[PDB]
Amino acid sequence: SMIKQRTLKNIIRATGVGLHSGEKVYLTLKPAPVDTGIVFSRTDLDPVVEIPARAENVGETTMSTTLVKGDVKVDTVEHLLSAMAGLGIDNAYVELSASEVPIMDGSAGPFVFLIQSAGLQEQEAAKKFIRIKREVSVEEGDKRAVFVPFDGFKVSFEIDFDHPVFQQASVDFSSTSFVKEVSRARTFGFMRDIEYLRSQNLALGGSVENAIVVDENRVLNEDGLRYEDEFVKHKILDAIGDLYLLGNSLIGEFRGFKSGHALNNQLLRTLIADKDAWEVVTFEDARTAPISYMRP
Ligand SMILES: Cc1ccc(C#Cc2ccc(C(=O)NC[C@H]3C[C@@H](NC(=O)[C@@H]4C[C@H](F)CN4)CN3C(=O)C(C)C)cc2)cc1
Ligand SMILES: [Zn+2]
Repeated sequence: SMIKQRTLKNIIRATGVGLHSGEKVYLTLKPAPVDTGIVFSRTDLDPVVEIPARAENVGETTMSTTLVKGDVKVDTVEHLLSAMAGLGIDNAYVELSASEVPIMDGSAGPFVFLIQSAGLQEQEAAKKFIRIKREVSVEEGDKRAVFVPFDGFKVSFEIDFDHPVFQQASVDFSSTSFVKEVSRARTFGFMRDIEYLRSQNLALGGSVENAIVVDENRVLNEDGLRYEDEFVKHKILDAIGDLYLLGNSLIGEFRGFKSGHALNNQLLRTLIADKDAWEVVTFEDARTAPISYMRP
């Protein structure tokens, strides 16, 4: 009845564009051995450069989560890391032909469909969990990010934009479906920012195909929103991706108050350093565990 590690049953290939780069990228997810973790490969480079998707390799947090090793980056990892967190994937190689993970439709939805179509493989090794034992809070200005002990996994988030088109949601993932209620929540941008962002080489691949485009009053996307609270649900999607840089699924609660990649990563570093606040645990019997995973 032991909760076991999971990899992919089959290879997944996808094609898309970097939100930021506007570059066409070829993506391949490969099964990986027990205790590998999630490892990105820049296969376009000779030799190939691999970066474990871990907090210590986070270099940039400016309008995406960026893994860095010397002069080499992988931009915008948080949506795919979100899908792999959501579906309980411990071990995978992520091959990219370019520096940015493809944006797809702007959500984790295409990533979860492609993975679940390929299926997952249970492996003969206990799944390791990070359990929160003490409260860990970081703040900078009016922003705030907290880990709280919780016998399960749950994410609360609040944003506070002053904009007509608005901002609080809480999700317990032993009670709520990641696939149905979170994975389809798209990234969003404001018309005002897109002009400025175009300048400082950003949003080069952005469109209504991969983002909720907002002017001063309205969503411009013809078909509108997938959820009434899509904006704050996408912040939760991002936080789940960032949390996974821990390298093991969490047993605790996350609370974001206007937090983002920068302050999320501040929290990860503080938590990792305060070893009184967390422990690695396994579950030899799934039936008594606080969390549970869909059939593989
Ligand atoms: C013709 C055309 C149409 C559309 C576009 C575009 C675009 C676009 C521009 C900027 C952004 C953008 O960074 N939004 C950030 C938003 C959403 C959310 N972050 C994420 O989703 C992260 C970062 C990446 F988005 C992926 N995970 C939080 N967030 C903000 O706080 C901004 C308001 C500053 C997102 C999309 C360009 C041209
Ligand atoms: Zn996002």
